[PDB]
Amino acid sequence: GSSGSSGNNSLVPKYHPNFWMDGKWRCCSQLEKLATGCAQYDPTKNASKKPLPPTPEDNRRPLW
Ligand SMILES: [Zn+2]
Repeated sequence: GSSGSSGNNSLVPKYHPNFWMDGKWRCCSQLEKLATGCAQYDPTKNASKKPLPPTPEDNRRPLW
């Protein structure tokens, strides 16, 4: 028994820095009910840091 999984993203993780009114957003003013964030995330503006990515492996190989 357990729980906790992660998926993959397609487009930069945006957000709505404004509210939605008048059948349309205020920050982006989109025309979709599930309109995805418009403002792109912020690399600097944050309270966390991540190290550099690891290195890949060599040519494929069987599992025997
Ligand atoms: Zn927006």
